[PDB]
Amino acid sequence: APSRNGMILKPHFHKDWQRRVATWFNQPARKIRRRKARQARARRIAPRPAAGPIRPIVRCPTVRYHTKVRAGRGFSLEELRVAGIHKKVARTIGISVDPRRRNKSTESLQANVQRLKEYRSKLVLFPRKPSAPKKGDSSAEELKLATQLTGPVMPIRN
Amino acid sequence: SSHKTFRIKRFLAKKQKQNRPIPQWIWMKTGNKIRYNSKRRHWRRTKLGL
Amino acid sequence: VKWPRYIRLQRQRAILYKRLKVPPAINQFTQVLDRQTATQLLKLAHKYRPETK
Amino acid sequence: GAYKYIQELWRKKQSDVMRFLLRVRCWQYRQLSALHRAPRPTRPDKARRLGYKAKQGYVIYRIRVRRGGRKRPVPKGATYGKPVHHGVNQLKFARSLQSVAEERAGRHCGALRVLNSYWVGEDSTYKFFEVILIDPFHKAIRRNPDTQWITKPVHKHREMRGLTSAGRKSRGLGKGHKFHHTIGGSRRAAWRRRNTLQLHRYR
Amino acid sequence: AKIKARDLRGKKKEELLKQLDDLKVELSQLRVAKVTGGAASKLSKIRVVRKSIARVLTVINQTQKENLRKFYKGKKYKPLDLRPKKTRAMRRRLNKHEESLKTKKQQRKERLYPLRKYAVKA
Amino acid sequence: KIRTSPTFRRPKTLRLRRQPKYPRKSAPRRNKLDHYAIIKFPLTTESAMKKIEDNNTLVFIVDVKANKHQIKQAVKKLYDIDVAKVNTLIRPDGEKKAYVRLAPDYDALDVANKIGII
Amino acid sequence: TKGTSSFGKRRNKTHTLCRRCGSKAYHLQKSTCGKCGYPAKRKRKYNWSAKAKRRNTTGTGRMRHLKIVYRRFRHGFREGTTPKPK
RNA sequence: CGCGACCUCAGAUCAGACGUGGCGACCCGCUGAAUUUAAGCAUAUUAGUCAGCGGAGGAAAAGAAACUAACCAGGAUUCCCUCAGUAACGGCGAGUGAACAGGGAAGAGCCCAGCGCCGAAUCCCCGCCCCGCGGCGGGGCGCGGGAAAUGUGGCGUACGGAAG
Ligand SMILES: [Mg+2]
Ligand SMILES: [Mg+2]
Ligand SMILES: [Mg+2]
Ligand SMILES: [Mg+2]
Ligand SMILES: [Mg+2]
Ligand SMILES: [Mg+2]
Ligand SMILES: [Mg+2]
Ligand SMILES: [Mg+2]
Ligand SMILES: [Mg+2]
Ligand SMILES: [Mg+2]
Ligand SMILES: [Mg+2]
Ligand SMILES: [Mg+2]
Ligand SMILES: [Mg+2]
Ligand SMILES: [Mg+2]
Ligand SMILES: [Mg+2]
Ligand SMILES: [Mg+2]
Ligand SMILES: [Mg+2]
Ligand SMILES: [Mg+2]
Ligand SMILES: [Mg+2]
Ligand SMILES: [Mg+2]
Ligand SMILES: [Mg+2]
Ligand SMILES: [Mg+2]
Ligand SMILES: [Mg+2]
Ligand SMILES: [Mg+2]
Ligand SMILES: [Zn+2]
Repeated sequence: APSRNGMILKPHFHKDWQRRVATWFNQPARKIRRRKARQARARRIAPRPAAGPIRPIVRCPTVRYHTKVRAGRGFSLEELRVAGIHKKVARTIGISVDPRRRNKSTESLQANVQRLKEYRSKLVLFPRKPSAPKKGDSSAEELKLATQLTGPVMPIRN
Repeated sequence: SSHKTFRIKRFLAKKQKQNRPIPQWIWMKTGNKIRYNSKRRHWRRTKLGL
Repeated sequence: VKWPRYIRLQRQRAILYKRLKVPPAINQFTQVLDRQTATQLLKLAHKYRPETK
Repeated sequence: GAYKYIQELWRKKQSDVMRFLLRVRCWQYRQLSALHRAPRPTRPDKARRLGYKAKQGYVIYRIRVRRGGRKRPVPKGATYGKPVHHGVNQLKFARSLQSVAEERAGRHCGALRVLNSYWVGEDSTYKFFEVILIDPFHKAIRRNPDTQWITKPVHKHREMRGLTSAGRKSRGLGKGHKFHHTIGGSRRAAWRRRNTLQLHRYR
Repeated sequence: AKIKARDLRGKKKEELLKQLDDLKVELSQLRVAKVTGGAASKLSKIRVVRKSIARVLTVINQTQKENLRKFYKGKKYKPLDLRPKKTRAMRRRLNKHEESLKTKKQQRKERLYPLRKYAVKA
Repeated sequence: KIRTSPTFRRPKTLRLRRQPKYPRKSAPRRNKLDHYAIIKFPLTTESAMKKIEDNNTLVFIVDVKANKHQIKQAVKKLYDIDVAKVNTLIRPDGEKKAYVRLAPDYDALDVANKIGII
Repeated sequence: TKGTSSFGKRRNKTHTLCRRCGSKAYHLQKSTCGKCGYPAKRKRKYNWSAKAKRRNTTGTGRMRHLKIVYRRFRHGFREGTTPKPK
């Protein structure tokens, strides 16, 4: 029995909805649990970047968003083989790889290769055994000046 | 029934010993609430199941 | 004799390979070289048996 | 290798060679009982594709499921209710006969664990299937690090949660635009995520 | 007098049974004294003798199995009593050896490509 | 071999006896129904003492898992006296009553003075 | 006749006390129980009566083993050791 | 006729292990109504809901594209905000109704069969010795027994791979 004037409307409450209701009273409990887990992970990987590995410049698809630039899944292996980083060693030293991504372009590939080289210039690789250094390795006086950075490694500006 | 089986006579033997009242020193205890045996059973009134 | 079911099953399978029109790709395994040739083949092949444990 | 030849051989099922073999095996398997142990696979290539390795502990059963649809198990007609639900005999079951064949042997051997299963023969009134099983407490698999995943207690009765290759295919499960109604874990997890109110604290 | 579990452990196997049946006899005589009408000095002692029976039988049943699981410990097949009775799922979890052992392809992968300790600059 | 009978039956095969590589239990279970905990106490009612005097017998309460042979061997081990016969019933409270009729050269009143009932 | 008169003819009992659930529902002619379903291996249990389940779920009786495993859990099922003597 | 292999198939109180049943709030597979709404009612709706059955774990399931897209392209799964009460479905009536994209939480990838190449290079069990043994394991010796060529292990799997 609708009254004089107003929207005629379709509330989706014809099902039994009170049995399936999600109350969010553990919202601050999860916002404490996540940051406790995050502090524990950031202590556990002790000099390593707290956000995780490095993730590439990508364009969005789908006409509404292609002007913008996101962080992607991982560095494409075509973008790795011309940066000189091996596809297995990248994930060890902290470079996210996905093999699924193609490279339609050349500008994006050169930007990601420049990004990988600018990253590889900045990592401080500790020796795999602390007493004896090796060739693919950083100097001893640079080891004391390492620290975890916060936020994403080389944050993507548009 | 004077032809009882052993488990039925076993059952009746326990339900007979449970019909004994409280011992009268129980209501001399400190933290006691029990005035009398309340789960008593008279053989006319309640017919025990079985 | 009322034989058990596995004996009757295998004997009736052996009879069905006689009844049914067997294709030549399976008929070709019936023709085996005779026992004067098989002993020659096995006396040659006994020379080159692989080593055991 | 011989497995490519016998794979392409078993692909030509309409041929006279494999037609003779299928009808002889179907006669034999129809004469024999409902759920018995085969000593070795009839399809040695297909068993190796699905996961079987000829080592101590993998056990192959061939079982027959009785072929046909599923009429509604109801007294005489008499499915009480509206004329939508008056269907009795042209109803079809949600899972497949191969999945039923997996779970019948998986229930008959509760100690063992159903790995996968395949097709051996058929006639008008039965399907036959060789379901291959793994004995999860044998030391030839509990000391093998790439098949000791099935010895873990998570994978008890894969055939009855529907986690095998032929039990999976009735869950509507997959990536795509064709499988929107199962994103989440299942078509029940999809339904449950969709038909709730996320009543937040603030709103 | 007051029998306790310390000094019973040094006694040998027949001496403990020779004390056991003596305590059995004393418990039976105290039951007869309970029925005929006896003093509270004995109807209190009727608990002491039962717990004395228990204190002796505990020492027999402990020393018997302390001998048995030292007899059976070098062997691969122990009886089900001597086997460790934790929960049923963890008596059939994979053990510390066969959970630890890795396939050699994964040994080559974690040999050639170990996770490195590193840090990046700001 | 000639098949005389037109039926086939299962041929009798060999089968070995249990030779286990470890016993299931570690040690045999202790006999909890022994000659002390099989006899709880003797009665001291007037219907039991009148039974003791003339009939030359003893009246005991035993637990309900005991045979008459077990009560006979138990009384002969405990009080080292021969037993003529044993009559058992189960009382309505649920525990077994035994009537140990003694040998005629053994009086019940003297062995009652021995065991403590008067 | 169907009432007070016909209530006299009842002497032969239908049920008896079962030997698994202990309740008096063991139907003598069917030889099966009404509350637990005795000769079936699985317990008779339906959740159209939560009030029939919570009469005997796990929290009802002795828990004479699960009580002990609830306090052996809180040391990680430490077994075979004894505490250090005096 | 016998003796011996193999193949199918029995028998055991044979040696050693494994499954059964319960709780079932959360999870998985199936079966699955009617009240109710449509101011009647039959399609729809309630609803893949209640009840029924099977199976678990500390989480389960899912999961590393036979994907989304149509862009200057993104890139396993799951969850949240949103798309959206939208596209759509529906006696187009009542009602029903997702996804892609974007922002976040988290983030991890991998392994066989096949094609091949290495003298089965592989695995299980029992016997003896040394160590440890209340998660039965490490080594040595067995002209000791089996499995396996009707294919075990090593390399190798779509990101290619092998050999020289
Ligand atoms: Mg109005
Ligand atoms: Mg009356
Ligand atoms: Mg309808
Ligand atoms: Mg899975
Ligand atoms: Mg399909
Ligand atoms: Mg009747
Ligand atoms: Mg049940
Ligand atoms: Mg045995
Ligand atoms: Mg169960
Ligand atoms: Mg209506
Ligand atoms: Mg109305
Ligand atoms: Mg109406
Ligand atoms: Mg529906
Ligand atoms: Mg339900
Ligand atoms: Mg559990
Ligand atoms: Mg899982
Ligand atoms: Mg892929
Ligand atoms: Mg997505
Ligand atoms: Mg209309
Ligand atoms: Mg709907
Ligand atoms: Mg999205
Ligand atoms: Mg983040
Ligand atoms: Mg491999
Ligand atoms: Mg191979
Ligand atoms: Zn019952």
